Amino acid sequence: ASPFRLASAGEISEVQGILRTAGLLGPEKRIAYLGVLDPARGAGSEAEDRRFRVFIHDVSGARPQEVTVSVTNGTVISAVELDTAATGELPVLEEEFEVVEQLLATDERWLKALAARNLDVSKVRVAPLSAGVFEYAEERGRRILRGLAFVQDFPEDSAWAHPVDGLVAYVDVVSKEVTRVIDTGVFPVPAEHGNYTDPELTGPLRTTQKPISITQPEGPSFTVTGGNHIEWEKWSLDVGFDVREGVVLHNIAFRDGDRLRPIINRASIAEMVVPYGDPSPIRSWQNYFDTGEYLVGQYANSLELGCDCLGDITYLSPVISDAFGNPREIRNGICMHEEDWGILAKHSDLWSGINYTRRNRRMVISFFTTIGNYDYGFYWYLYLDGTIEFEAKATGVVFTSAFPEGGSDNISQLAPGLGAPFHQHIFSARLDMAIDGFTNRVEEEDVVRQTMGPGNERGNAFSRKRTVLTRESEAVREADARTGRTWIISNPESKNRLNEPVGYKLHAHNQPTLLADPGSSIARRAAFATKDLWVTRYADDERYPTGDFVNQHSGGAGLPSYIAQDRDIDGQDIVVWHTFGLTHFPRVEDWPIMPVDTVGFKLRPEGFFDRSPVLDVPAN
Amino acid sequence: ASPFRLASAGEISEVQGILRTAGLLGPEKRIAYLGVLDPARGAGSEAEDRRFRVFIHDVSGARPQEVTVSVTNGTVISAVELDTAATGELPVLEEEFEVVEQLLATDERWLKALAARNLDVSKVRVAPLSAGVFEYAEERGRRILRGLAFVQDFPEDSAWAHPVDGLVAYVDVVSKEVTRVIDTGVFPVPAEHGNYTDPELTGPLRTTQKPISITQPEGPSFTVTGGNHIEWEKWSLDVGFDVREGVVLHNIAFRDGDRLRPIINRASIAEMVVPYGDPSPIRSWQNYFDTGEYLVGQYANSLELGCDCLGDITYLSPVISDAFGNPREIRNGICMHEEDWGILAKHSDLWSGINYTRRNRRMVISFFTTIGNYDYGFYWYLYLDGTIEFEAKATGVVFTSAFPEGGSDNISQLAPGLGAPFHQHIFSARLDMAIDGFTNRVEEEDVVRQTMGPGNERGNAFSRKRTVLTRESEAVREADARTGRTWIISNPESKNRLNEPVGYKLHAHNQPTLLADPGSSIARRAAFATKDLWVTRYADDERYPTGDFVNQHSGGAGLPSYIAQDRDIDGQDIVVWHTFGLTHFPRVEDWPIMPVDTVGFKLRPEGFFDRSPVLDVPAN
Ligand SMILES: O=CCc1ccccc1
Ligand SMILES: O=CCc1ccccc1
Ligand SMILES: [Cu+2]
Ligand SMILES: [Cu+2]
Ligand code: NA
Ligand code: NA
Ligand code: NA
Ligand code: NA
Repeated sequence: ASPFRLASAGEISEVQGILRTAGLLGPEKRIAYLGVLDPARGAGSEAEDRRFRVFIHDVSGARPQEVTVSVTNGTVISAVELDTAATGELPVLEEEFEVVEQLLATDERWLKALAARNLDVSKVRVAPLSAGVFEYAEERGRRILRGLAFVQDFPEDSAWAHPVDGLVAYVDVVSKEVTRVIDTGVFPVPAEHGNYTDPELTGPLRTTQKPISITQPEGPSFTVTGGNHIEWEKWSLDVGFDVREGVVLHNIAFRDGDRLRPIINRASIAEMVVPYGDPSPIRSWQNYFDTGEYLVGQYANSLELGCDCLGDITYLSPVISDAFGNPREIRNGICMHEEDWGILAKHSDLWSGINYTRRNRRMVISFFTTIGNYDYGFYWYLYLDGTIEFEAKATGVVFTSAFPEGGSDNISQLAPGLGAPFHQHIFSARLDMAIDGFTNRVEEEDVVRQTMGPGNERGNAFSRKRTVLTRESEAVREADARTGRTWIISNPESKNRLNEPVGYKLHAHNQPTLLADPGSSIARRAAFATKDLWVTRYADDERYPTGDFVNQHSGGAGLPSYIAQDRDIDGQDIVVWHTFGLTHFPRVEDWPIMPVDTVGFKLRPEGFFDRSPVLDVPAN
Repeated sequence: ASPFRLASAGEISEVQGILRTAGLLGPEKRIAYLGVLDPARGAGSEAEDRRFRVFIHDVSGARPQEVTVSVTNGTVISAVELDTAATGELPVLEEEFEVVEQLLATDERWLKALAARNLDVSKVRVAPLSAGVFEYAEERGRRILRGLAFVQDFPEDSAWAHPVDGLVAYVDVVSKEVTRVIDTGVFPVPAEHGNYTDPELTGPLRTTQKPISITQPEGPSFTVTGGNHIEWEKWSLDVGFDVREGVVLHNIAFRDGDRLRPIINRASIAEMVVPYGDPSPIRSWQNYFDTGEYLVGQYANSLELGCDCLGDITYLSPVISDAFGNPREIRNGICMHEEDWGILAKHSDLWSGINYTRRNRRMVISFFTTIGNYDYGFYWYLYLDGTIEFEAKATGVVFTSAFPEGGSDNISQLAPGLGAPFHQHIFSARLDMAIDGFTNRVEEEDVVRQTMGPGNERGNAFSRKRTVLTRESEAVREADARTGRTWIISNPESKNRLNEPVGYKLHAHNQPTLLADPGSSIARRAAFATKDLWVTRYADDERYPTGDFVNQHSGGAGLPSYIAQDRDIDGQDIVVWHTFGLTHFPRVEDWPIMPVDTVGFKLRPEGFFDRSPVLDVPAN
């Protein structure tokens, strides 16, 4: 009955039938994106209308369309033809992954380049990489992918160990033409393999690890109702899944006494980008938006009990659409479980004689996605004490190149002749805030140092200052770790028992933001990534920091265009967009498969409660 | 047989007898510190000599002494009388905790102040606080404690809820004189209780938490030999315990093939300080060095199975000396266990078809200490992939004051009339480095942004730069989160298979350092805390960043004096001192007992291995 329930197979089948009957899903059509729309502001009418948004690609060259469908009423609500030179191309299709390699295999320029390197075309894999927007006028309005080649010595070989440097091709995947083949010179193909399951490389496996058994003999402490509604240790929320964003959290609230208090209306990772810092023309165009260009939700892994998720695991299996509108289940795509988290609070008092210890725990909601060489785990954590935390876990295989004789300022050496270009992994979290309701504001909090002198005669005092962000034009903020800068989201109309506004404090990791020159293509297309914090006024259609159609969009879409409206954000319905990321100079230890590295953020209550919210936790 | 073994009860008894027979431990003497000395550089002689360092206090006013004893030979090696006006007072004794309250209870000025507030002297607890060095000439060379008062309504009451503001006293604990009583005015004593086990405050305890069972049916994967030598998943180390520093890690090494490779010779938390930022004369002198002034090891908790440490736990019970030289066991003072740590590495490859997942784990070595209102957990973690991490967990009860009518810029309000002054918790980690041996150097690594132009025509390139620190005078460094600054400890004479020097990278949390004015007393006494990173040349007697005798030392001891020697540190036996800390503006949620907050640092291999060191981890 909940409007936030997961999409069902029956809903997707109905969408398929509605589109087909309306003449919008002929043989030349492909669904590039399909997702349920959230209820509009003011769902207190019980008049449920399950609407779906669809992007429809046409493989024959016709204009793509954006379509909204009501499954509740069985109708097409709107259908708009898209001018992609203007508003951007549609996301990459899974079925285009193979097309780049296949088109290149019959191109005489490509075959000539492989012949000079004595490479068998049957052994050459081509990565299907998004194109961006650069100097090539013929690409405007065309659906382009760029290809970089890797050799597989045999079908089970890791091709990433054998990059073919000095060679790149550009392909129009609709007209099926190779537009350019660029060969800047022959590099030796690195010869060592990177097969991390080969006994010759691993050596004998360890026999020293003894098992760790994690069980819950009375079952878990959380309940799941309505398919995706979670209740756990005073938390309440709905777990959504979208093919673009992946796991989405709705209606995060905390039961404080007899009151259900909202905190976050919607939380998601709304974009991520991996810009490369190698100036070689073979790779200097390389920036992929895994979320906006490739759709991370459609590549979610099926997670194995005991290997991927350990303990008493509750799975969700979300349903998505394939390219033809058929429902497809991602079996065991989302893991949910609680974890012990050490000491929560402890004190032994010298005067009262009372010894007190309590243990902490967290609820974990996670999925894992794989897009080419990279694999990411997305983890949301809820803690007993009101803390909310996000963590991204990056692993997989680093993207490789040749390592030039004589070295490089922009590439790390991993093995003889094998390089890994410098790059970043930058995420955008979109937090549609609802601290005790929708009237919220953001304050920037800095530590204040004080000079020794009158009123501070011993020079020990220090303080803090809070600056309210009142309009969108002043709500683009940078980190300052040295001044301990944080941001507080508060509700000026909801006070705690001390008559102070209730709030939550955002703690960033203060990692570097986008390093590219501000005049670069990527700085214009990923403008969100140049600043740590943005605050906008809520609007239905302002969903992604990069805009709706990221692929081959010329720039400036999304957050820079939204904030130009300069709307009032002082005690209003607001959205916080937090940029955070890893800067990766690859190390030898990252090869041939990378141990996990992590980045994230957290939010902690700041006078939201009238005292510690975990006084009623029992003594185990 | 190992020279790094824990002190035994028999060793401490022998020290007691040696001191007694030498005439150094009469009835007026108290042992303020006793600890084993590490072997000198060049222990490859097998000529073991277990030596102990002792600080001896005299309650009758005689000069204290520093004494070194050889238990192996049964002799006093050296005994030096200390001039405490020059070199500092000895650490606070546990038996002095009671003396401040007892002396004040018979002082007419103190009783007059309590009478005006209608407080029963029998209900008034006095915190025994270290004095520092300020404007009071009569304190030089005298052993002073300062007292702040708190009311206990009944024996099991939390006195921290009832601070008596506006009142402070100074006491000479040797002459047993109250030197000053300062009363700046009457503040209401906050009336609400803070009893976190009272059902009226907790409400009904939760019944919703279901058990989490963590067991190891085949036992743990680590072995303990010789009492304190650990071997775990290619790691090797010795777990030490010192009454001042607490848990100390010796001889951290990693078994890489058939080679045992050193990484860290000695790791410890060598000082910690809590400076307060309230300019009221009642508290503006308040800065306690829990390690250097109070000795955190002697207040280690006995840790309970299932509550403090959960899983298959191996305990160590270190032995320390009491004030009379009797051995005292801290039963179950150190917990050791391994923990599952999620995904280690994962990839599903689109071209090879191979799906690969491995799980991570960490070895945990921890203890918990309690000094007055504060409780801290110290955690050392070793990971499968070569990462070493330290984490401090801060909990307990915040130090309180009145909350002034009309507010404060330096105090948070926690309850009606109840304040908590702003403060920091700042730690110093001393890392006696031994990356593949003792010839090490430190490089500072910054991200380098590049301008769009020739050789970077698309404005995407970025790089890194490394600066070698060659002499101690240039080895005092600050964090720079915006440039991604890290520090690499490498061995220039030990190369990996790519002919690059092996190394480890230190990742800081980049939290603010000491906020006090640089002309303040605390800035001079805690100079280490003003900078994020110091590198010194190893020397036997350079043990603590604050010097040997921190209590009432006038300033400049420790690191500022060491680095003035300007020694060569480029490929030498070096020590890294890392400052890290929390800046605490207390929140309502911290009251009446604070949920854990954390801070720390980690070190990750940086070309130390020839490839990922966890290829031989099996598939669970
Ligand atoms: O992560 C998206 C870029 C990509 C896609 C497919 C193969 C390699 C790299
Ligand atoms: O943490 C050392 C300062 C202290 C000691 C005893 C009681 C309260 C505070
Ligand atoms: Cu990376
Ligand atoms: Cu604190
Ligand atoms: Na355009
Ligand atoms: Na909002
Ligand atoms: Na002095
Ligand atoms: Na060293």
